[PDB]
Amino acid sequence: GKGDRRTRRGKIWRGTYGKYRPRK
Amino acid sequence: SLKKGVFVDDHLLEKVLELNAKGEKRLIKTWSRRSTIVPEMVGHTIAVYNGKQHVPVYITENMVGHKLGEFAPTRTYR
Amino acid sequence: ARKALIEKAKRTPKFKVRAYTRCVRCGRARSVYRFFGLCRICLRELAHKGQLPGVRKASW
Amino acid sequence: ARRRRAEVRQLQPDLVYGDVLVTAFINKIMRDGKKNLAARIFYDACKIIQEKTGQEPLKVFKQAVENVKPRMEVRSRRVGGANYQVPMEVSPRRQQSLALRWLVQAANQRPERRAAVRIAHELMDAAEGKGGAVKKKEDVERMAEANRAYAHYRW
Amino acid sequence: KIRIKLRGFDHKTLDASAQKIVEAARRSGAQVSGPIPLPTRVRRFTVIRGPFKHKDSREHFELRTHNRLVDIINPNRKTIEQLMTLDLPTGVEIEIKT
Amino acid sequence: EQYYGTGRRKEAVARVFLRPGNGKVTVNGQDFNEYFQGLVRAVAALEPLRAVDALGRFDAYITVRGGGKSGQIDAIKLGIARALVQYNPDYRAKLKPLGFLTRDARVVERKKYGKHKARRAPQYSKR
Amino acid sequence: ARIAGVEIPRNKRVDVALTYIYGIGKARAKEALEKTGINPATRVKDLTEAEVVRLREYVENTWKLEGELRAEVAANIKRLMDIGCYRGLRHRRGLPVRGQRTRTNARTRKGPRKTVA
RNA sequence: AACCCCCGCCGUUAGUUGCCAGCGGUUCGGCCGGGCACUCUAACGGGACUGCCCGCGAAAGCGGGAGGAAGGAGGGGACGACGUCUGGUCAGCAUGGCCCUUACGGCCUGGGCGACACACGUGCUACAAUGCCCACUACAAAGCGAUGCCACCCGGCAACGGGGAGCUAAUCGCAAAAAGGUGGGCCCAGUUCGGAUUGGGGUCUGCAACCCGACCCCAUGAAGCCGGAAUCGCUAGUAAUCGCGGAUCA
Ligand SMILES: [Mg+2]
Ligand SMILES: [Mg+2]
Ligand SMILES: [Mg+2]
Ligand SMILES: [Mg+2]
Ligand SMILES: [Mg+2]
Ligand SMILES: [Mg+2]
Ligand SMILES: [Mg+2]
Ligand SMILES: [Mg+2]
Ligand SMILES: [Mg+2]
Ligand SMILES: [Mg+2]
Ligand SMILES: [Mg+2]
Ligand SMILES: [Mg+2]
Ligand SMILES: [Mg+2]
Ligand SMILES: [Mg+2]
Ligand SMILES: [Mg+2]
Ligand SMILES: [Mg+2]
Ligand SMILES: [Mg+2]
Ligand SMILES: [Mg+2]
Ligand SMILES: [Mg+2]
Ligand SMILES: [Mg+2]
Ligand SMILES: [Mg+2]
Ligand SMILES: [Mg+2]
Ligand SMILES: [Mg+2]
Ligand SMILES: [Mg+2]
Ligand SMILES: [Mg+2]
Ligand SMILES: [Mg+2]
Ligand SMILES: [Mg+2]
Ligand SMILES: [Mg+2]
Ligand SMILES: [Mg+2]
Ligand SMILES: [Mg+2]
Ligand SMILES: [Mg+2]
Ligand SMILES: [Mg+2]
Ligand SMILES: [Mg+2]
Ligand SMILES: [Mg+2]
Ligand SMILES: [Mg+2]
Ligand SMILES: [Mg+2]
Ligand SMILES: [Mg+2]
Ligand SMILES: [Mg+2]
Ligand SMILES: [Mg+2]
Ligand SMILES: [Mg+2]
Ligand SMILES: [Mg+2]
Ligand SMILES: [Mg+2]
Ligand SMILES: [Mg+2]
Ligand SMILES: [Mg+2]
Ligand SMILES: [Mg+2]
Ligand SMILES: [Mg+2]
Ligand SMILES: [Mg+2]
Ligand SMILES: [Zn+2]
Repeated sequence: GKGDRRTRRGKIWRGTYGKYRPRK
Repeated sequence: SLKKGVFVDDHLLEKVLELNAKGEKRLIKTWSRRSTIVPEMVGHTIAVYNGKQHVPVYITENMVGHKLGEFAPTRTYR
Repeated sequence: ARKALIEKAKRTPKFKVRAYTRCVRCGRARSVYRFFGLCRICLRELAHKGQLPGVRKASW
Repeated sequence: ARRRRAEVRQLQPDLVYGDVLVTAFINKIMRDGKKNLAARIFYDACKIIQEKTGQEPLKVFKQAVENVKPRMEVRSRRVGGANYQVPMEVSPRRQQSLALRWLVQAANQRPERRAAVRIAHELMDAAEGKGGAVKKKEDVERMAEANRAYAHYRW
Repeated sequence: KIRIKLRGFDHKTLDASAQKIVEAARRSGAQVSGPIPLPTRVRRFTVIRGPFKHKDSREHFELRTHNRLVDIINPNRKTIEQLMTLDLPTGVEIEIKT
Repeated sequence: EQYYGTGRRKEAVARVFLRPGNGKVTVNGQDFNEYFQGLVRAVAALEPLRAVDALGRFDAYITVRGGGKSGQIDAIKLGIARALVQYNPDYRAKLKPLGFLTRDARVVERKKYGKHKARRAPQYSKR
Repeated sequence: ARIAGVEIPRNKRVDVALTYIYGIGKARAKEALEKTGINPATRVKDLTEAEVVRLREYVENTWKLEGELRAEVAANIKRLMDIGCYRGLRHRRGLPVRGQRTRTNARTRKGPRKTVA
């Protein structure tokens, strides 16, 4: 959920991009 | 977690390095608890401060990467 | 600890992060806007005096 | 709600059958404003509706809703002292809201995994009579007729 | 070639002065595109109305910063010297590119 | 020849261009049945046509943008209504009674202070 | 099959299988598959016997785990325990090791509520 | 009440926003020629007043209908009387009286405000199939940024580091908006639900992350199968749900 520190929904809520999401 | 330069206040080594010469004592009051335990720091006695007094905490090769503050409790009920 | 404390925030004779915000009129520390350099309180007094140009009681 | 009778909120007719009742039933399925699923899910059931029975989903739905239309219910009252459960009439507007609610509520009560099949089976059983949603109707209707005694204070 | 930007708080004066330039520059020189009202920059500021424990009913106001635009296409010296002594602002922010 | 009508709803706005032809209609590229795939209310904006029978007699190049997806369909629902009523005065007689010509004032309410969602008050207590 | 030499994930997709292995997670689950050329979707039950050994040999050697892993994690704490550091003393009183809340919550390291008042 | 503001319909002023809508060209991106139509942009206006028809009525006014983008306060905001609570704050500031004055004032280093056998309030994340995961694809508003937001390429699993273009900003950036669409897998399991906890490795800020930051990766995966007595919010674009911004600030 918006709590899993290791996924899409997690990084969306947490305010970070991280590995489990696009970047540069 | 800091990596470029394993910080540790100079006045720590400035005071202990001269000890590394003639292999002198170890008695010395300190305050830089935020400093790391120097790799070459083994076998010494830096009395760390905790807001009340200096803890005569002895060092060993097991306690190295950690900060010198860890081995000086601040909360009085350990 | 109010005057020698607003003086402390002025000299900046030491490290970077140690300097911090402060109100111009009073000396507050929290709720101090950078734009005006003022605390939320006086800012509301002045804004009712019009001593803050362009500012007006917003509503929508 | 003390002033006016408050106008009943009219809803937009179905973009697939044109009846306002269908969409109303859709809304109960809906959740968190995700009205996208409810419509789809409802029609998903309709797909299974014909697969099982030769009947069209439009009539089977109207048959199901009718069989779960409670003619009478019980409402609590204060006789200036004690508190009975007076049996009495039931507004037309209500009979629908309930016949839809219980339908949806009881729909999720089924064991099936996929939601649509639960509403499809429910709608069949409701139109039939053996529906669980129908029980919540048959059951409530009793409560009323049991207390037929306290009907004097019908107000 | 030449361009002018007029940021300002009091849109009342910034509207009339945006007119003044269009009055002179046009009626004494090249073509000048009419005043273009740009999207306004706005800084609101909500703040606890009271001086203490009352985190609500807090008052808030704004600080608009209106923008208006005007362009003189041909730098005719007839308009250049007039638009250099005829003006008279009070709180407008005039700028000029090329 | 042509027709036109604007449609606003929820920051969303739409220009409706009509041109006699098949059932061809596409808003800002992409086939219409592609810019609203999976969405059930898709055929809503097209409803204004079924009133005038001209469902299979007109084409449409539409320009809609701003706001969210669903609100757009309603902007076209009115955009087209303004269209075929434009280059056809007496068509109004049976287009307002059916209800298609209205801006729909419904818009999102501003969040209030001391609240959570302009109306949802915080959890009350006493303990 | 008994892959971890002790653990025995079976009858379900292989990619999720090795997950149930202690010391193996979702990450190494996807890696081990590719690092031995194996279909992730296939079930553990119906699978090539040769592949069984292949997946086993890899993981059982690539990275330590299980009882020795547990004793490793426990050793890293045993040292803290004896070292006399603040980090260890939080394992001592059983309190959290992140300096986090203690006036409330922290139930996970404190166990159920002791109440009394 | 009304005079002010935002949001609804429309007109005038305005053409670096916008559109082959119109023709031409095109490296087929509104990039170029070009125009103010439209959209948008922020200024001034227009419009709605029970004015019109009907029934009641002394009137005020109410009920229904037509026309209208909008009918009796169209929706939202700003604004809160004489006063009451010996309400709140002398710690924002001001101030009468009172007290200290090598000190009840000043400087720093380290500590604490982060303490935990508990209790209450407010809240976040979930117990899942109207769901979770992975890939692809579409639609916002309002905002903030020149020792600041950083396109684009290179290294890295990643947070980040280096090179480096654009930008006193409707011209450049923060910027994928998520839910949703399509596809695919999971098949009712304390599970691909759930991420608390913790071991190890690591990036950034900043003199400095033991006390005491945040973020990334691997591994470890807890309680929790809808919650006792009790109790809260909301009447319409509202509740519910989904995501984005800013102030504060290294
Ligand atoms: Mg970079
Ligand atoms: Mg760590
Ligand atoms: Mg290290
Ligand atoms: Mg020196
Ligand atoms: Mg002083
Ligand atoms: Mg600071
Ligand atoms: Mg909302
Ligand atoms: Mg608590
Ligand atoms: Mg006109
Ligand atoms: Mg052409
Ligand atoms: Mg033409
Ligand atoms: Mg070409
Ligand atoms: Mg062009
Ligand atoms: Mg050309
Ligand atoms: Mg004007
Ligand atoms: Mg009126
Ligand atoms: Mg009248
Ligand atoms: Mg009258
Ligand atoms: Mg008459
Ligand atoms: Mg009279
Ligand atoms: Mg009369
Ligand atoms: Mg009369
Ligand atoms: Mg009336
Ligand atoms: Mg209002
Ligand atoms: Mg008033
Ligand atoms: Mg205690
Ligand atoms: Mg209590
Ligand atoms: Mg994806
Ligand atoms: Mg992609
Ligand atoms: Mg977009
Ligand atoms: Mg700004
Ligand atoms: Mg700066
Ligand atoms: Mg390069
Ligand atoms: Mg790196
Ligand atoms: Mg790469
Ligand atoms: Mg860099
Ligand atoms: Mg380079
Ligand atoms: Mg340069
Ligand atoms: Mg710019
Ligand atoms: Mg730019
Ligand atoms: Mg951008
Ligand atoms: Mg289970
Ligand atoms: Mg299973
Ligand atoms: Mg230092
Ligand atoms: Mg559970
Ligand atoms: Mg309570
Ligand atoms: Mg209400
Ligand atoms: Zn002040």
